Amino acid sequence: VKDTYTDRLDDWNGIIAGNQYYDSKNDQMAKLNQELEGKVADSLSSISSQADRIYLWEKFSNYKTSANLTATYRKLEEMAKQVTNPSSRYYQDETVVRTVRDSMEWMHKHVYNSEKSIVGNWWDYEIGTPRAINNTLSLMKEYFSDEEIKKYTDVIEKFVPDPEHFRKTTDNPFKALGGNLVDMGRVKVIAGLLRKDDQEISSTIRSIEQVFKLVDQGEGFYQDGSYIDHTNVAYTGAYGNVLIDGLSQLLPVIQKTKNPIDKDKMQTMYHWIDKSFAPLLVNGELMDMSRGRSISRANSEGHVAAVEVLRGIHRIADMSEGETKQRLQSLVKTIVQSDSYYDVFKNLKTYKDISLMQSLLSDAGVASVPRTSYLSAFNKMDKTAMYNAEKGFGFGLSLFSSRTLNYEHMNKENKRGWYTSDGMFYLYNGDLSHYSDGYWPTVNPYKMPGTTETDAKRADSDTGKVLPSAFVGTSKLDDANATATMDFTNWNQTLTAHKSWFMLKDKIAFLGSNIQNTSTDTAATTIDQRKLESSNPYKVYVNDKEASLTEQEKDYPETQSVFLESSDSKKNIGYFFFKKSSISMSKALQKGAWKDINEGQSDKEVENEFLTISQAHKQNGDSYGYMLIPNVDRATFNQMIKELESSLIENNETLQSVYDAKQGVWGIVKYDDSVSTISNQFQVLKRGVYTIRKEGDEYKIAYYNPETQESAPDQEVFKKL
Repeated sequence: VKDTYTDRLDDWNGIIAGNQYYDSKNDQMAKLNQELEGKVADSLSSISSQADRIYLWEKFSNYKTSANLTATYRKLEEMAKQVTNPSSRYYQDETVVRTVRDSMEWMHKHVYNSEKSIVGNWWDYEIGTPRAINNTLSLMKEYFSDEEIKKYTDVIEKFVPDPEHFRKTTDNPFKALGGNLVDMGRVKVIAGLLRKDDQEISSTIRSIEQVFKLVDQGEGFYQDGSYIDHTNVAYTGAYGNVLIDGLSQLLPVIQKTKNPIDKDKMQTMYHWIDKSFAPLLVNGELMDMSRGRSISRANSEGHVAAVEVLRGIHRIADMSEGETKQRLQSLVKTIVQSDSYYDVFKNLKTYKDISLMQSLLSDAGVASVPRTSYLSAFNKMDKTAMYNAEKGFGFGLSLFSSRTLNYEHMNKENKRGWYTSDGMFYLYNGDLSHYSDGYWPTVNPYKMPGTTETDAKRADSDTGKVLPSAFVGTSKLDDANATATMDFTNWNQTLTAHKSWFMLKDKIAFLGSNIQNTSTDTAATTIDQRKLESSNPYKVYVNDKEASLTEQEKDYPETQSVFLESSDSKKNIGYFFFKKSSISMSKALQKGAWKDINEGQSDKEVENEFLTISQAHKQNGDSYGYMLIPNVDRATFNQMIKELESSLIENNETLQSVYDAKQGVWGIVKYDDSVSTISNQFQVLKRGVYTIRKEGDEYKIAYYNPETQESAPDQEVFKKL
């Protein structure tokens, strides 16, 4: 019968299938459909149409392998989508309808029911299979009796009776938290409706609400926008993804129920979008430092992953109403339009999503202006993201500490991310493809950009750990100026070094001191390992004289600066050394296959050319000091190098500081509570991080103690002279 429940199921259908939105007029939709058509075809031709069939399909015959149960039901779902798409050749095809109805019965009888026990992977019996069944039944609720629907969904309540636990039928049930909670909604909320059971519906939602909180310790979203999962790993870009992407999928339904979700919880979602996600998106790209082991998945590079997030943000905008709706539509649209490298539509798997995007993209009533500058200090996850709207570039600083793991290596994924958190920095510029197109399987992992390491070999079997020090953090003065530090010690404890970064509106200063080494291995810092474009070659200038780099390596003593020039200034990169340094450089072809960094990935050889710039550290107590200036031409780069003449205030074992005369801003890092005098203007008294701007005779002070994670009174840390 047609009631309020079916109303919710039609919305659900609208979100999963959306045959109502169909339009054979964009390769995207016609493709997806053209694909299912084929799939339903070979599925109907390969099915076992016998009276004593021992299974339904030979490719997924052995039902002791749970993956086979899930796959089987998924073909039925694919049949369910087409049989209800007016444009499909199988639209209302009695053979298909009969096939599903009969396939469901057979399965219910001989393979998946309340009588069986989990054999193989619980995930299949509890999430994978139940989903396919809900969507198949929801989609074809017009070809199924209510009585039948209860019958085929009884097994779901068997393996998944409680909206707070998974594996309640195994000898190790666990509490559903964060991400899996969305699956819980996908499995119970839906069957709740299918069964017209208000309690299951209300219970599940009440439980889904667990995730609508902000936290101050452990897994979850933080007030500064950080997001932690798997105990202490920064994960906004993957597990954070599935939370806003999957949840945006359920919300529309939840709200039109008798159990809407509190408005104070919705406003939190909003806080996540503006505080957690937005800042991690640069030029259609989701910054890798937040994606964890996902960087090693060939099918999930930066721009591709950015789409999971945006399509989620869009779902929220679509269901929001006031300004909120509009300001989010602008966010999605300006960001989508800023990505000239990746076709957003290649990663929109549902007709509704594709539809929503094509409408947004062509609505003029939705302003679409390039985003303004911003600087996020995700101190709760040791990462900083900077974006200068003026010159068009992004900056990612990837750290870790006693509160966070340096890198995740599990399930044979990200086998070589040893140093992607040992001070790694990301520069997002004119080349939107830099961190894609085989970057990960071909980049030299022993030389991650910005890190300080020894040439000791690392094992593919290693796993990450936390840092000994709690002294890692960032002080944000404004949206353009900030300072960060990391009391670094290497993975095997044979090297320490004070690493500091000074983000100053249109450039960042890199400082390292107290470099010590107790191993026999040689130590050096990677100034950069940049992935080059064959189309856009670079011309290199060392001390403003052109140089011809080698595959091998040339040493450049008394180096004052290095300039990587492009025919496009948005891709230009310059390096200024406050003190002439001895660096080495090279340019060579690096080959690697995704399998080397991820077992389940392709062994197909990949290759890219890279420009590597390094500085060796031969004696104890060494240091490095350079300013990275992106997006300006050689003449402007050479002028600015004349301006930052005395920008280096100090770089020693207790104090590191850079001064921007142009802005009247100081970036200071103190490792002790000694009295330090800066520019003969003031003194700073306490161990910590400062970012200071002189406003007339005043001084705006941003102070932060990374160990206690709190600020302090100006009197306590600063003194005018």
